[PDB]
Amino acid sequence: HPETLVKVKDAEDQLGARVGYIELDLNSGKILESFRPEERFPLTSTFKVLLCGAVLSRVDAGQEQLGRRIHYSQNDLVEYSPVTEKHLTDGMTVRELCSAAITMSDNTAANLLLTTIGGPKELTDFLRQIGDKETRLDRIEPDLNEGKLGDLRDTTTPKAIASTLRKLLTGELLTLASRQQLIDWMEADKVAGPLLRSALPAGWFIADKSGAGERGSRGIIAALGPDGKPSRIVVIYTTGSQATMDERNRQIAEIGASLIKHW
Ligand SMILES: [Cl-]
Ligand SMILES: [Cl-]
Ligand SMILES: [Cl-]
Ligand SMILES: [Cl-]
Ligand SMILES: [Cl-]
Ligand SMILES: [Mg+2]
Ligand SMILES: [Mg+2]
Ligand SMILES: [Mg+2]
Ligand SMILES: [Mg+2]
Repeated sequence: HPETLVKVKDAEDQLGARVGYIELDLNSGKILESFRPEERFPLTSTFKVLLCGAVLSRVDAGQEQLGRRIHYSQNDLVEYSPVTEKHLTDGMTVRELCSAAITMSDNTAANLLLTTIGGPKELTDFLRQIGDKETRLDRIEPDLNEGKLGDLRDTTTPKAIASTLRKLLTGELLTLASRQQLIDWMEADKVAGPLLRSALPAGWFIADKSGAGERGSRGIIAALGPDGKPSRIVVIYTTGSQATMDERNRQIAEIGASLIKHW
């Protein structure tokens, strides 16, 4: 809706940074609204949904087991690993790692899951195979959050990842059990949801994954809608701002508020 565009613009002005935005109709994939939809932005932790989609694809193919136990060590622990730092001695199952990676944004969990699939190049190969010609993962956590000027590594476009999320959450790319598991992880309550959950009406569904990185990178991908069912995909990215984190979050939240008001 045009009013959302005005709010995207206002976010660019307040943040001193580009903002990319797309809304899709979930059933048809039709583009309902867009701003900078084909420009590149860092994925940051929004990639963790794509990662878990690749894991679940392997589960469906009999190449992985959700119950397989992954053992790791102290040196594997990187910053912002609130779940994995509690399981050095006992390990975590693949299922537990995907829950941590998505709901808690656990960085080491994502790195371990990347090992399970064979690394960033294998994620990127999966994405290419499902028809995403843009998204690329090059590095693991935390270095993928760098947000360096002029660096194409670890980027997507709003348009690409919106279509990829639609492929993962609907249709037959994943089995029903795996689709539902991915949605369950994305819907699970989290500690703080400033970007959209904070705008979402009661009784609406949201399955979301946020991201935050260096150099102003911030983003969210989501399927949301009224009446306990998703009906749209929304993707919002920004990078480059040096405004406070609170200001970044507020500006993106106001985009969400507008989307909901003018739904
Ligand atoms: Cl545009
Ligand atoms: Cl564009
Ligand atoms: Cl730089
Ligand atoms: Cl959030
Ligand atoms: Cl700050
Ligand atoms: Mg200003
Ligand atoms: Mg060990
Ligand atoms: Mg191309
Ligand atoms: Mg809740």
